Amino acid sequence: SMLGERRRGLTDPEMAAVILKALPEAPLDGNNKMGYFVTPRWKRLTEYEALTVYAQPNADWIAGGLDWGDWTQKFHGGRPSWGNETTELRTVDWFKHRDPLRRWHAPYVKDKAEEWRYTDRFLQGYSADGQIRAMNPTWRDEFINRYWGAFLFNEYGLFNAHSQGAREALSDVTRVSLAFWGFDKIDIAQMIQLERGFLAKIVPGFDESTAVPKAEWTNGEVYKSARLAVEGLWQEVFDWNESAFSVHAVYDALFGQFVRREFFQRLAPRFGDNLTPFFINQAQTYFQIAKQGVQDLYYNCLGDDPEFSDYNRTVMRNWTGKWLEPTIAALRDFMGLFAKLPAGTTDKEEITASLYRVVDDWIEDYASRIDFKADRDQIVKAVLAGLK
Amino acid sequence: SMLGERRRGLTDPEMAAVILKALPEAPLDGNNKMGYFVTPRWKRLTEYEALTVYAQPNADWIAGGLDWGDWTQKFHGGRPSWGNETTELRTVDWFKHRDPLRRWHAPYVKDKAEEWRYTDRFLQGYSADGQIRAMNPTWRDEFINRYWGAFLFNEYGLFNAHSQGAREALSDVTRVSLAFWGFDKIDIAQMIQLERGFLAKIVPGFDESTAVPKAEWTNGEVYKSARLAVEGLWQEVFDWNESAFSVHAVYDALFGQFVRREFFQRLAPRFGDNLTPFFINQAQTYFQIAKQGVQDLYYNCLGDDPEFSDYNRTVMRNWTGKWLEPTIAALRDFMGLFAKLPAGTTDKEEITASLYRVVDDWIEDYASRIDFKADRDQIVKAVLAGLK
Amino acid sequence: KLGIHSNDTRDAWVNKIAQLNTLEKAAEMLKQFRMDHTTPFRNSYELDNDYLWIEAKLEEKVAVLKARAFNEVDFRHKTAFGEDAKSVLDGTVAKMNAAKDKWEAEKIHIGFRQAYKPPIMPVNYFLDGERQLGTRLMELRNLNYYDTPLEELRKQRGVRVVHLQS
Amino acid sequence: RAPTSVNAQEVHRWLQSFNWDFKNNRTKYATKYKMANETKEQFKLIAKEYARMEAVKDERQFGSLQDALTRLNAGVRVHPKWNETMKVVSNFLEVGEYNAIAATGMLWDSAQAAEQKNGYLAQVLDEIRHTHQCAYVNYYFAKNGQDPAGHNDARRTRTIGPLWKGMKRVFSDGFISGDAVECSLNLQLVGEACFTNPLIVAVTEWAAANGDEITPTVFLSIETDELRHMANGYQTVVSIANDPASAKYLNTDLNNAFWTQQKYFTPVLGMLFEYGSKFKVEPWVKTWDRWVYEDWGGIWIGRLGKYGVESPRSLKDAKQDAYWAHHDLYLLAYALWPTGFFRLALPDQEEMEWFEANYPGWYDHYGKIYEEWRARGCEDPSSGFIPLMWFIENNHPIYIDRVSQVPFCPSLAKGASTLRVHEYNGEMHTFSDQWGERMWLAEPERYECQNIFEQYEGRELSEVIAELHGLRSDGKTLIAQPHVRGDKLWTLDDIKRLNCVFKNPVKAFN
Amino acid sequence: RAPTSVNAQEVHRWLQSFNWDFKNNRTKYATKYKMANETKEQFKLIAKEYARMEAVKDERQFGSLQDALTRLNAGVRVHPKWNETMKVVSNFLEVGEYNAIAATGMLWDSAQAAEQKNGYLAQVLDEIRHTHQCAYVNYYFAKNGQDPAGHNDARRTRTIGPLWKGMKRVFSDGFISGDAVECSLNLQLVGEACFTNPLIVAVTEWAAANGDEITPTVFLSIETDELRHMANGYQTVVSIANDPASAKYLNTDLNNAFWTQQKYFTPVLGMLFEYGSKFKVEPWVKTWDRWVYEDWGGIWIGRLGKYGVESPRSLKDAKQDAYWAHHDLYLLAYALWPTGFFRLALPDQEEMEWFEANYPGWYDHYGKIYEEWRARGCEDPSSGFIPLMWFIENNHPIYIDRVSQVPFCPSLAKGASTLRVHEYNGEMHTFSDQWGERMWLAEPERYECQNIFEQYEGRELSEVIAELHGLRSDGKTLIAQPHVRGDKLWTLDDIKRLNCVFKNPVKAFN
Ligand SMILES: [Ca+2]
Ligand SMILES: [Ca+2]
Ligand SMILES: [Fe+3]
Ligand SMILES: [Fe+3]
Ligand SMILES: [Fe+3]
Ligand SMILES: [Fe+3]
Repeated sequence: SMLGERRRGLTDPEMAAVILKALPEAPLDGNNKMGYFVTPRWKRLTEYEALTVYAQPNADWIAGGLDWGDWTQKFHGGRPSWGNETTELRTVDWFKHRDPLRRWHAPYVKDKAEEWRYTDRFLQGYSADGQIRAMNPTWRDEFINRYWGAFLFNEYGLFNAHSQGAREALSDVTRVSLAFWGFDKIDIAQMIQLERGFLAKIVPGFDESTAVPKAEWTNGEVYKSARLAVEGLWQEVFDWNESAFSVHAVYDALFGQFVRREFFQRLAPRFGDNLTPFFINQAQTYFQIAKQGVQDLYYNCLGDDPEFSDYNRTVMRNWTGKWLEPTIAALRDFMGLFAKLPAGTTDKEEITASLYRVVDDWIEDYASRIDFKADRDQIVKAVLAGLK
Repeated sequence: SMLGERRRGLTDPEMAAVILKALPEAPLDGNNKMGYFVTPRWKRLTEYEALTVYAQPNADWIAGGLDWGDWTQKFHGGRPSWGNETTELRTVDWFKHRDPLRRWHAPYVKDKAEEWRYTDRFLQGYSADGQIRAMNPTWRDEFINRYWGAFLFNEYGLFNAHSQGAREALSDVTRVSLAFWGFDKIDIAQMIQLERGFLAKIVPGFDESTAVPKAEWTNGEVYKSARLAVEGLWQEVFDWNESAFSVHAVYDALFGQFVRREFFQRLAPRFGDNLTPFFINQAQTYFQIAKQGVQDLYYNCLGDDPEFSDYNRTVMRNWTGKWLEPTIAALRDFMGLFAKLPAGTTDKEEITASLYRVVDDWIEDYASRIDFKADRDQIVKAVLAGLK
Repeated sequence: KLGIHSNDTRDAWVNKIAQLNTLEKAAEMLKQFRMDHTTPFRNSYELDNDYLWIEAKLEEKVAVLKARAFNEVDFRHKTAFGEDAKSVLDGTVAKMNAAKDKWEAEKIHIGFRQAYKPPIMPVNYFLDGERQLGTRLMELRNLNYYDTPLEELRKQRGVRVVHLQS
Repeated sequence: RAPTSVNAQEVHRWLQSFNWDFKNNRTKYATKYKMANETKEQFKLIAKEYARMEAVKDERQFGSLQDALTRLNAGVRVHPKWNETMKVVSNFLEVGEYNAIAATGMLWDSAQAAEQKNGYLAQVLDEIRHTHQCAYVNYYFAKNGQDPAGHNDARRTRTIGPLWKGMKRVFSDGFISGDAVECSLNLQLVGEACFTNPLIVAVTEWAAANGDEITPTVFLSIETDELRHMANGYQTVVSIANDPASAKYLNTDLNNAFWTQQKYFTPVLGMLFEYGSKFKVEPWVKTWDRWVYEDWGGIWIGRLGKYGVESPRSLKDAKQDAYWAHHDLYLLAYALWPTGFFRLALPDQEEMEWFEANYPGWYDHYGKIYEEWRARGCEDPSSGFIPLMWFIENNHPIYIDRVSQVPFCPSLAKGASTLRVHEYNGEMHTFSDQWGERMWLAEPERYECQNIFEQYEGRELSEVIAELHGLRSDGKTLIAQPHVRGDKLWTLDDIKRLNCVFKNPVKAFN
Repeated sequence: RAPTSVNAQEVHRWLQSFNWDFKNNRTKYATKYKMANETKEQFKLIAKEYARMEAVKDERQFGSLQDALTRLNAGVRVHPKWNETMKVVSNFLEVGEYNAIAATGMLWDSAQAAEQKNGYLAQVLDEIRHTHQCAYVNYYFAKNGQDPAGHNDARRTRTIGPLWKGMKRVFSDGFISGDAVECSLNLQLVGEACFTNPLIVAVTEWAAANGDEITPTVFLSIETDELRHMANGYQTVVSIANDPASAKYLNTDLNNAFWTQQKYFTPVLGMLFEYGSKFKVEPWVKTWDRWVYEDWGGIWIGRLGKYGVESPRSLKDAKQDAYWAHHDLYLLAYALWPTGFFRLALPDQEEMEWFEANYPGWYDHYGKIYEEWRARGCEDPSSGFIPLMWFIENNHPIYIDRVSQVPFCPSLAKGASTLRVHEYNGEMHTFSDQWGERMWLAEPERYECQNIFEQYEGRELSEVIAELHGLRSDGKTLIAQPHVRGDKLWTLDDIKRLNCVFKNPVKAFN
């Protein structure tokens, strides 16, 4: 019918009067701020903190928990649903972390959504404007399709390394940040594939199959140590903080930054590649967004924890040393890639310099935060040994 | 109060009861499709057409109007609100036009709002990832700050050429498109300034003032003939169609597409500049967007009019000739800019490669639509006569 | 004091814990605390309402003491007691795979948790063990899960049937 | 390496320098004023930021509309009279929003200062949004409402009736035809500031009172963009305050603007509110005095005093004709119901009481007449009666002002009854007031608008309606009706059977 | 050179190949099953496209809430009993949504096929969205509703009461603690397929019936995401079908999952619907048999029979107990009203008739009891009476199932009245059914959850409430109340006066 069959309490005269009659003269409590008991990180409580903090029903025996008692159902053997035992790090409160960007689901999917549509428009303007005419064929067919294409597996691996953390994180705020750091990585891997499939559409003969890139990843030399480090970070680490720390504050801050910025993004121009830099800018923004959360969590909350500051820095110093080696090895193998470039593309001085850029930013943004003694010359030379 | 003194007919029991009583047993007409009388351009009628077609209160005497009689109030002298007399072009129906992208106000600002947000993020990550480091001081401080900056006046001028058309357009469909074409142009000029503004924040001695580029535009010799072309297209043309046509299907398809793509877009990489290219990116998409509308209005609709095909083409081939010269003159003068580049930046074989690309596309997307026989060689030759 | 999140028992233990300043002493007390107060095989149910929280407090001390005592390699690979973490993991798994029945299995898993739970064993080795041990235990337990009548399962478990109501 | 960006206010700081001087860098439109080229706008906006603040507003609006409102079946649970009223209110505002686009375009063209041009430009875009928003209201009510006809084709059916002609004078031609500045006044200084802005909000009021939550959702959103337009209009006066020509012409166009806008809204608006609704909100006389006198003519205009702006000299004349203005017009509107694209309803017992209470003397005139018409069966198709006939019987001619296009009946009206008739170069002309008469004498070529009697002369009513598609889907039942009930709807034949033919009332003077 | 691009399915085409082989490429969680290497997902999504379809849904959702619904004052015009019900419904659901995040991250780790992983990945992000949506519902009712208390601090005040413990079993621990597959069956196959998907929908019905438009807006949006999860659950079964272990274990795990969930929802959901609402939608009894027996335990379950899946062997008992469960539980819920974070109400006269009509015998048992409690003054603060006392007087102890945490009073219950008590290593355990008993006897170390009596033993009532912040902002009035009126609300002191002290009922056993 026109008015329908179901009668609603807000608009049905009879029902509405019943409801309106039962109503109190005024709110039974004037405290209308959900989450009012949560300690603000900033001036006033934010919608992000309000909707997120304490959603995790941790009891007080997990630092910061408001509930009490044991879990109602545990694993066979006794492992608790969530517990202090799933990570070496200790804190006064697992709910202290705050994503400096205050991202809850709605804002997160909204920006990515925007970027998706901007990407779509970008490609349509790119193919229609025929800008593919300027890209060097060999850079397009060898370096982008094969080497940049293999890197998608690296980003995919870093994504998967987050799976255990999505299950083990000890708080809501860390779980959300962690989840968003990971989703951003699978997104980058997908953007790498999105570009290849786009090229396959505008460039005759261009094959979008991942067979070539993947063959490079699983059996080539350029990414051998890279794949080893990734496989390790993902499947040999059962501690969710070692995984997130080592990936973002060690491996990706060094190897990832170099490959994305100091290689591809830095050489695309010299080959008329204006396509790849577009997606790399996203990955770089993503890296920058994640870093802020990573720093807050590991340096601001745990690294500066009032009771475990000294303990946690020892552990992260431990982790940096444990993973710095594989990362140096990954970079070292990657040096073999420069020998493949057309002669005169770049020189040993530029390479070294970019290495110092990546290493120096890492020491300032991460190493120093935990008093990890990094020797920039030692690291760089250890890597340069890879230049064929 | 908690309930509010104001009662609403949707929720108020008493008032709703009265309302529900007055309602019919069903709709008094099954045709619930607004604009059901509009002739679709595509399979089914679109929201874009429904909300736009026929909003303009034109009477039948203005090709396509549905109203009758004369305007109620006219200009001192007798000039009609909208009359066939404001343009040389004639047609069977001024409402035939259709924006291929079907942009009404909502979608338009949505897509642009996303770009604004994206632009904000990009710029942030760009500085946080210290990518500015790689850019060349000479290019930056000279070619961008002065010559790219001065281009904002070119763009600002094309924007202003739309003013009158916003008043004289003879159909809603052509008015909305025109408003949007012009609005994107003012956007570009503002983005050009947005960069000079950004650099001024990340680079110490950089001055964001418009003093330099404005002087270059008003006095320099590189844009002299351009500035004159603009001043003419804007303030010397009173025919809204001649203006939109000559601005988008001639002057900006040549000079504009060259200066943006063939000069700044092409060379930016060779100076470690992946910043300007991000903005010239938006500008090229905007160009592609308008082009589709420009093509539909002046080619599919007017140039292919069932009763004025032959007529309009003649008139357009006329305007093309009228402005094809001042355009060329704008390009020639612009060639003199190359002689300012650091030697080796680019040879003569390249500028010619780009000059032919621009001219070739302008013949494939515009001139060959009205059958304006043009010589690609003769045209490029004339522009070329502007180098050292 | 008898509160839920703050009371005398917790306070007493907090004080006891502050008086531990040797890894060997603190570690031994954590292992002992666990044998005495955790799992359904705990020696006593006297601290049922505070053991969880108290244990975490004791763990906190053993972790801080271990990080200061051990070099980087030992922290990543040795238990707080000086055993090679991996050897313990493999040995326990070996015992698990050789278990004849689900009853031997549960003793091996629960025993493992009471003795090596972090900060005793490095979490990487410990969770890896959780993964293997738990698997076998479930494999033996979930096999023909309903074939034994409750009357008999009660006898097998060994509960003292205090009351019933049909 | 700290994350940085630039905002709209930072790019707008250099916006004024965007315009450069040269030869013919002058407006392409005739004007007696000289807008200062150093003139500033109040809001520091750049295209991309404007797009954003608007996009955000659309989200709330369209979400409420597609989700919750639709689930509450909001487009239906609205009073019939109000559903019909929104057909006019929405589509008529639509044309005003639309012509306002060309208006600000013409003003953007007029301004020489980049900032002033920029401000107008923002209105140009806003107006486009409002055109689309008003269109959406009709679109939404067509798809989900109780009566789609009219709502679904108002862009063509509106051409049948005489009320539309009057709307075009104030919301189309008055906004674009004339001295760029005179238009500004019609559009901004008078239109938006004195009538539209207050009415937009008022509409949401009357709308919510009658069960319409749709209109509020969209109009309230439109309302949020008005402050800018208020500023543009205000800056327009500033731009010309200095020019000597200002002190010699401003007040004149402003008076002509005010008279032009009030000449229509005074009757029509009050009529739409009081007669197009079931539940009332506030007597139109009161609403009128507060708006036109206190708020505008008082507060607003006063602040423009330091720029040489004086209260409309026609103000007094306006308050005199106003009181009964809208009541006089509905009589005419109902009598001519077959020419509309909406369904009308006569006042019920409660409303007549409300009317008498608020307008002493209402019943003895309007009330008794409506009862006569109803008793005679103006609502029943088989009575063969249409109120237009009662006008002929009692010899009460209906004329159309050659200027304002507003319909008036001198021998019946309780308000103004003055009527001036002239002949010139072979054409008869009818005026309803002295101000409009002057406008014609002074500017004959500006007003040559054929009225409904001249155009339909000799035609049979049902034929005019059929030629202009004043029909519903079934092709027989008329879009327009003399009642708002679901049964006994008038058909084209019920109209043809009466065989009424149009006549040019001015010829009675031949 | 024509405008081209790439969509989601074009990239997804190669998603499956993203994973590669290496020695340790295996799950980190214990499990009896082997998820097939080549499993495929139903929906071909990538991160960017996933974000876009959810962002769109958000627009409509938040648009409705912030605009139309807020103007309509929808946060207030809801029946009191329903405002209180949403405090529980939304917060409790919130935790299920939250744990499902960790739950699906554990499944993404279990999955070896990149497509199966990706399927779970989407749910991981959906559950975060859902967590924040339920959070918003409470955030909205707190800021705009008739009583924010409870809505504004459930995350800490829910820990006071016993119904919270049981929720954690099925919506927290049940989703993440156990074999990855057992968890999938709790969360997906049983959880979402049988209870949640139908429940989310039903709640919007009951919500709508009680004037609540806030919950339908949000939940209906949550509902659009369930298709992918239903798929994920279905695929979990498919990914383990061709594995020998599946035959020995699947049915055992499904049975336990079914009983676990059913044990809590059967009585609690029914209780929230019928006793937490004014206007009834449908008798819980038939709602259940349709959901559990028809739709799920027949249709959906039978479609999975091709993989060796059978009907839960405990389904018969579940049915036998279902009938009075929720009625038996409200008795306990109301008796312990001082432990909640919501306000309760005795069935009114009109409700008793409905209960009796739909449940013959309701009045002779519960009806008379509720009538005796109001006579005793349970609604009155000055009476010095709490239903709890009646239980002590008539000797009807309340026990907490050591496994499901569900409170039960075997001596007074019309439904299941079973009670099993055991001693083991110096500890007492109370069970209410044979399925929960086997679970414990077999998996003792999994269920050591301490109940409220054990934790609160020896503590005086008002002291427990105070410690756990069960007060309103005045710091003296209780959040929980025995009636939903706006006057005569009990205060901490009204409870202190009663001088009730907790004691573990199991201790009586020698
Ligand atoms: Ca090698
Ligand atoms: Ca005993
Ligand atoms: Fe407007
Ligand atoms: Fe406006
Ligand atoms: Fe969910
Ligand atoms: Fe779900």
